Amino acid sequence: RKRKRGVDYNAEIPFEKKPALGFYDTSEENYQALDADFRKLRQQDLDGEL
Amino acid sequence: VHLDPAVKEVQYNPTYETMFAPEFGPENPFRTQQMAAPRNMLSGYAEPAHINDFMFEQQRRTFATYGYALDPSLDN
Amino acid sequence: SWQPPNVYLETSMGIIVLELYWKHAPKTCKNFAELARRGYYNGTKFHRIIKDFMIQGGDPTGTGRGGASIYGKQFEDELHPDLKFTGAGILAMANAGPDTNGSQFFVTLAPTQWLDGKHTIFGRVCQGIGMVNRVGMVETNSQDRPVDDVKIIKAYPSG
Amino acid sequence: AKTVTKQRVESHFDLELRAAVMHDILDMMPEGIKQNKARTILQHLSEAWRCWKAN
Amino acid sequence: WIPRLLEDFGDGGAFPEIHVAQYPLDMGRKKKMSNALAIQVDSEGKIKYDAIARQGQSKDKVIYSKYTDLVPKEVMNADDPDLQRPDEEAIKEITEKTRVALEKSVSQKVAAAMPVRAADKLAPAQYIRYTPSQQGVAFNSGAKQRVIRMVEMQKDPMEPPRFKINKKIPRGPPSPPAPVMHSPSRKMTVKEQQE
Amino acid sequence: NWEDADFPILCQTCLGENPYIRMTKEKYGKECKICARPFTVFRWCPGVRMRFKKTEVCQTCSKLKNVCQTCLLDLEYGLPIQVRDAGLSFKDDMPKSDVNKEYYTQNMEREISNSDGTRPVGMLGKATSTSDMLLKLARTTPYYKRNRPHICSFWVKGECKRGEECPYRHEKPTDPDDPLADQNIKDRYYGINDPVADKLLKRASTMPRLDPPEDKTITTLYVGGLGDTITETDLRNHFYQFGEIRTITVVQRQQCAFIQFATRQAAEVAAEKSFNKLIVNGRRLNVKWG
Amino acid sequence: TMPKPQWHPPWKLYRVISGHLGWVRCIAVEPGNQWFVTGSADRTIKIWDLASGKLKLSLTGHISTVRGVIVSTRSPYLFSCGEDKQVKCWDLEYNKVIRHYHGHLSAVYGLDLHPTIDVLVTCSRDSTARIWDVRTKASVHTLSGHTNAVATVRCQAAEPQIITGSHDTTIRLWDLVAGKTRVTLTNHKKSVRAVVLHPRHYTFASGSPDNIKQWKFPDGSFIQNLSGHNAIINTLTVNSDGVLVSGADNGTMHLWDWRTGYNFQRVHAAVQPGSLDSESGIFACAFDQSESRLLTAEADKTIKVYREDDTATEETH
Amino acid sequence: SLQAPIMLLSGHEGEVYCCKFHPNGSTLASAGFDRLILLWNVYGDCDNYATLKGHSGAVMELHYNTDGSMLFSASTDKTVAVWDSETGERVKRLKGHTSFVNSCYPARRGPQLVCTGSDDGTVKLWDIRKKAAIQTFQNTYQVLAVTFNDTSDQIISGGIDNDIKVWDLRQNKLTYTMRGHADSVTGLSLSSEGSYLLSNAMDNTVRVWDVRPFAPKERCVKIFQGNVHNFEKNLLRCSWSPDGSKIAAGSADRFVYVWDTTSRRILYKLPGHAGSINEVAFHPDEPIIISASSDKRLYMGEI
Ligand SMILES: [Zn+2]
Ligand SMILES: [Zn+2]
Ligand SMILES: [Zn+2]
Repeated sequence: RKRKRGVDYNAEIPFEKKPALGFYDTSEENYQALDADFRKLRQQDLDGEL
Repeated sequence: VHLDPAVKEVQYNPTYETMFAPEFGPENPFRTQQMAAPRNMLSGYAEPAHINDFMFEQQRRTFATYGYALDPSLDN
Repeated sequence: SWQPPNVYLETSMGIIVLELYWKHAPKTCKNFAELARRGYYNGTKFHRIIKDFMIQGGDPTGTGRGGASIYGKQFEDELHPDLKFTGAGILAMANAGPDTNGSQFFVTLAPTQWLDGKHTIFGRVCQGIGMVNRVGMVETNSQDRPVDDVKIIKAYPSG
Repeated sequence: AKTVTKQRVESHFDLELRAAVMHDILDMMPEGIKQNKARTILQHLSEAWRCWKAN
Repeated sequence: WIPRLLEDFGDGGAFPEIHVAQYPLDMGRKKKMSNALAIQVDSEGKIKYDAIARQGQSKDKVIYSKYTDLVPKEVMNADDPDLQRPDEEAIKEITEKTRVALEKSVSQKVAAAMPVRAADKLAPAQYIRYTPSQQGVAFNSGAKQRVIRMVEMQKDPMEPPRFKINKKIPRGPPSPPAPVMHSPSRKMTVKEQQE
Repeated sequence: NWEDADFPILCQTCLGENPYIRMTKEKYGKECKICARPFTVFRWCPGVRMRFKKTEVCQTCSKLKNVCQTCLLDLEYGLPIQVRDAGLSFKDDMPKSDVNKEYYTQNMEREISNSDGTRPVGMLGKATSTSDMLLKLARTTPYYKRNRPHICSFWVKGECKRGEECPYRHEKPTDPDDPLADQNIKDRYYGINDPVADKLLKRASTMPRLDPPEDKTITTLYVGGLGDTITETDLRNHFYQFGEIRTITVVQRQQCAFIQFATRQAAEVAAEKSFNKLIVNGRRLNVKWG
Repeated sequence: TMPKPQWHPPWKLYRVISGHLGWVRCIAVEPGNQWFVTGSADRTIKIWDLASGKLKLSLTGHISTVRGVIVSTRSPYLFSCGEDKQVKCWDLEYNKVIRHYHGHLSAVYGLDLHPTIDVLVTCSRDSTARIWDVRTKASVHTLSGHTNAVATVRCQAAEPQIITGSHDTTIRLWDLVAGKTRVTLTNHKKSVRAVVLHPRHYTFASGSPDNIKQWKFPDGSFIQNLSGHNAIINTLTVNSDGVLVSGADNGTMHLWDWRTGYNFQRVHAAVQPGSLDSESGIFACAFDQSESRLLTAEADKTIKVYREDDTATEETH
Repeated sequence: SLQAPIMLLSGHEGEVYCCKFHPNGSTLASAGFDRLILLWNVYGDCDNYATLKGHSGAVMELHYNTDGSMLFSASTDKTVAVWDSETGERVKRLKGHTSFVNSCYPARRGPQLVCTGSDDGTVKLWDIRKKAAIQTFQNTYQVLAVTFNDTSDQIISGGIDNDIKVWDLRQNKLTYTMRGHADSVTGLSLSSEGSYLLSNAMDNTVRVWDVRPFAPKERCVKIFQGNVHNFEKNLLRCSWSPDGSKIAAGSADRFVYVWDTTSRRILYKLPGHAGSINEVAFHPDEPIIISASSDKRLYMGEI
C-alpha cells in the first residue's frame, strides 16, 4: 500500500474528539458491540435497502 | 506573617519576619516528590546565575580531572 | 476564666456551630473563644481549602503565615492521648512545627493518621456539616487558594 | 493570497456580489424561517441579470 | 455517646474520642475513579453549572452563562465615576507596553525580508542555576543544585533550511462554544412562514 | 509549529554526575523522533568517558507523557512508560497513523500553549494516585552505563586502526537473538511491546503479594516478626483507620499477633496496606493468612 | 416614564452631493474639517470640500469596490480597503499610493486606525481580522475565531484595544498584545454589522437587524438595549452630545439619545431622481469635527448632509 | 524618600565589586570589573551624568572622603586613582605596589592619607602630595582588607592568615593580633564613632571587634551567622548604618543581609539579585540602601 492517508480509518478513530465530560460519572458504563453472524450476512444487509 | 506566600516581584521592601515566616497547617498528602518541590517547568526550578567564568570552569575541570568540587548550591 | 459551650460561626455559605471540648484541651478553647469574642474573625476568610482533607480558616492577613494569640504568637500544644482524627467535622488547631499555635483553625474532612500523629484536636462541629461540605466544594488553584471569597462574616462565643 | 489582477476581475466581482446577497438574505429573513433557500434566490438573481441583458 | 450510623450525628461532626472509623456524610475510603468533574459551588450562590461551559477555558476568562447577564442595567444617571475611561497616564502606560510588545514581533517578522545582510553574531554565553527536584542524593554527586553554562550553537552561514515546512494538516477544533444568550424568541405564524 | 523553549527537561542519570555542565543550544537542530517537527536540541557531556547525549524529543512530547527528553523514562521514577501506564490507566491513546498524529500534535500543542507550562497536562490527576509496584522496582541510584559510547564497529571487524585512541568501546555487543535487543523509539515511547518494560512487569508480577481469605469471612491476621520491643497501644493507633476493629490476640512468645476485623473487606484492605510495605518503629511487621 | 432624556434638536437635510457612479460605501472626515473622503463602488476615492460640497479630487487605483476609507490623525496619510482584497496607504502629500498591505484572502470590509501606536486593523470576508504595522507593512497578528464574514472593527488605546462585530452574530473583544479573544458577546440574533465607541463614557453600542445594544468595555456588560429601528442597519455613529445615529439598508435613519435611548427623530429620506424606490439605503455616516453636520453615504450614489434645526423645542415625547 | 522603592539601576557590563553613598547623600558611585566608574543620582530619576575611565584593571575598592570632594579608587593594575567628585579628572595616580591592590582606605579628619594592601604581602601608606610611599609594612601574606582608625594612628588590616592585624604608625610594629576567624578575612569597616569595626571572613562568620584604648583583651563582641561564602572566592564587604544601628554584609547566596546591631537579629534578607552580592551600603541621611552584585545591576531598597 502506497499512500499518505487512508489507512487511518480502520486503524483508529480518524480525527478523534473525546466527548467533553462532566457532572455525571461516565467511566463504568460501556456499550455492547454488534453480533457478527458471518454465515448469513450480506453487503446488502449492512447498508440496508436503498 | 504579613505577605502573600507566592505571587512574585514585590514592589516594596519586606522584612525578614514578613517574608520568611513558615506556612502553617499540615502539608497535603495529595502531591508527589515532583509536585511538592518548588519547580518551574516539569523537572525543577531553573533560574539564571551570574557566576564568574574562571571559577565555574575551575570547579568544572576540578571535578572532571579528579572527582570532587565545591558545592554551587546556595543553601543546602 | 469561664467555659462557654458551642461557638457560632456565620460564614458566607451558611452557619456552622462548633462544639468545643473543654475537658481535653481547655487552653486552646479559652484562646479561640476569646478571639471569637473580641471580634478577631469578623471578615477573615478560609484561606486554605483542600478537597476531602480539611478547610483551614482564620487569618487577618489571609495568607496562612500570619496570626497571633492572647498569649502572643505561640503557646504549647495539648496532644491528648484520647483525641484521634477520624471523620469529617473535627475542629483543630493549625501548626507550624512543634508547639507553635497562632489563631488558625481547620475543620477536618477525612480520617487522617499523620494529623493526630502531630496536631491538636480542638473540638468538632455540631450544627452545620452541610455548610462545611458546601465550603469543601469550592474551586481552588495551584496552592489551594479559593478563586472567590469563602469568608466568615461574624462569630459568637455562645452558650 | 493570490491577487486579483486582470483575468480574475469579472470572476471576483461575481464571487463578491453573490456573497453580499448571501449576507443580505441571511439578515433579511425573520426569526423563524427555515434558513434554507439561499441557492434558489441566487438562481433568481442570475435569471434577473440574464433578463436584464436580454431586455 | 453512640455513633454507629449517620443518624446519631444530628447535624454532623464526627466525634474525635470514640476511636472507631465514623464519618458523618459519605466520605468513603474507596471513592471509585469517577471521571465526573466535581460539583463546585460559589461563595453564597448556586451550583456552578458554569463549569460545563468553561471546559477548555482558564479561570480568568469571562464567559456569560446565566439569565442575570441578560437583564438591562439602570439609566446610570449622569457623568458618573463608574463609567469612565481609566486614566490618561494609565492609557499611556498601556500604550507604551503595547507598542514595545508589538515592535518585537515586527522585528521577528521583518528579519526574513533581509535574512543575510551583515550575517549574525552569537556569543552571550550565559549561566543558569537548576534544582533537579529529584533529591535524595545519589544524583548530582551529593548536591542539591547544578550550574549550567549555555552557549548557543554557532550557525553555519552557508547552510540551506533543513526541514520540510510545506506539510499541511486540517484545522483543529475551535475554542469551547460560548452560550448564545438570545431572547425568548418571537412566535412564528403559518401565514408568514408561507409568505 | 516549531518548538523553541529554553533549557530542556531532563532526568539525573543523563544530566551527569558532574554538577557543572557545559551544554550547547541549537535553535531548530533536529526533528523530533516522534512528533517529526523541529525542536531545540541541547547537547551536553555528562562526565569524562561519556557519549555527548542530546535531547531526542520535543518539550511538548515530554509534557504529554511526563518523560525525559533523551532516556524517555519517567521524570519521577525512572521507568519505561509501559510500566508506568501498567501501574496507572492508559486513557491518553495518542494516535500512531500519520495525519491523525500530526493533527493530535497540533491540537495538544495549542492546548499546552493555552495553559501554564508546568504540569503533565493529562497525566496530572492520574499522577496523583501512585505508589503501585513501580515504587518497589524504581531504580535507587543512577545507571551511568546508559551514558556510554557505542561499540566500535571497526573493532568488530578486527580492524580498529585507532586502537587506544578510539573513543568507542572495545567490548562485546549483545547477541541479537535476545528480546532485549530490538527496541524501537516509538515502541519505547507509546508504551507498546517494550521488552524492558515487559521484563519489569514480569518481575513486578512475581513480586510477593497478597493472598485472599481462602475460607469465608475469616478476618484473622497472623503477624510474624512482631518483635518484643514494640507495644500494643501503638498497634490500635495504627489500626483504627480501617473500621470497626474486633479483638486482637497477642502472643509475644512466637512473635505472632492475631487480628480480627468486622468485615472481610477490612481485612483485605489491611492486607493491601500492610503486606511487605509497613515498617513501624523502624522494624518490619510481617502479616500472613492462617 | 423611568428616565427623562436630554432634549436634542431635530436634524434636517440641506445638501445632496452627487457624482459617484457606484454605491457610496464609506465616508470619513479629515481632522481639520477642510474636506472629507468617500469611497464607492465605482472604484474611486473622492475628496470633497466639506464647506462648499465640491469635488476636490478623484483618486483611482482600486480594482474593485472600495469598502472602507480612513484618514490618519498622526501621519499625513489616507488608508483605504476594497473588495480588491487590497489595503492601500495613500500619501496625501503626493496623491499616490505608496504602500499596499497584502495578506487578506477575500474582500476587506472595514478598517480602523489605532489612535496611538501606528497600527492598522482590517476585517475581511475570510472570517479574520488582521493587525498591520504601518511602517513595515507586516501582519503582526491574525485575529481569527469568527465563523462567518467579519463586518466591522473599532480600535482604542484603553482596554479591549480591538473590538469587532461579524456576520456570525457574535462580537469578539480581543487582546492586541496576545492576539486572542477576551470576551465573546453572543447577544445578537442577526449579524452585527456596526459597532460604535463612545467618546467619553467608556461604553460602546452595536447594531444588528433585531435591535441595538449598549455595553461597558472591560468585560462587555449588558448595560442597555435600544429597540424600535428594525432593518439591516449598516452604521452607527455618536456625537459627543450623546446623539446616536442608526442608519439602515431601507434608507431609514433614526436619531437616538445615548444615555436613555430615546428615539427622537426618524428621517426616511427621498431618493435621487433617476434612482429606484428599492435603491434607498445608507452604507456610511460620519460626524464632522465640529459635530454639527451629518454626512451620509447613500445607496442612490449620493452624499447627504444634515444639520441641526435652529427652530427650537417643538418636541419632548 | 525618593521616587518609588526599588529603583533598580543598570548600565554596568561586568561584575560590580563596590559602591558608595555621597557624604551628603545626593549622588552615588559604582564600580567593578567594568574598568569604569559611574556617578549617578540618588534622587529624581537616578540617571547617569558622569563616566570615569582611567584604569587598566578591575576597580576593587571604592571610597570617599568626609566632604564629598575626592574620589579614591583602588584598581587591579597595582595603582590607585585620586579624582575630584565633580568635573571628572585624573588628579593623582599613585603607583607603588608590585601586585594587585586589594583595598584602599582614606584616613579621615587628619592630613590626607591613604592606606592600601596588596597581594605581595605589603601594606603601604600614601600621602597624596608626595608621589611616594610613606611607610611600608611587609606582613608576609596576601592582604585583602585595610582601614584606619579615626585617630589616623593605626592600620587595621585583614589578610588570608586568619588574623586581623593592627599596625601602629609611630612604633612601626605589630601592635594587635585578633584571632577568632577560621578562614580568610575579606572585608573590614570602621564605624562612624570609631568604637567598633565590622569584619567578614570566609568562615561565614561576621564579627564585631571593639577598637578602644582600654580592652577586655578578648574582643569577641558580636557574632553574626547566615552569611554564605562559596567557591567564587569573592572579596566580600560590610558596612555600618549612619547611626551604627544597622549592619549590612554582602553574601554569595544572592540575599541582602542586614542585621540589628543590638539584638544580633537579621532585620532584612532582601532578594532580587540573580548573581552573588559584593557590597551593600546605607544612605547617610535616610534609610536607603544601594546593593551591588555580580549580576551587573544595582538596587535601591527604601526602608
Ligand atoms: Zn516531539
Ligand atoms: Zn534521560
Ligand atoms: Zn575503536
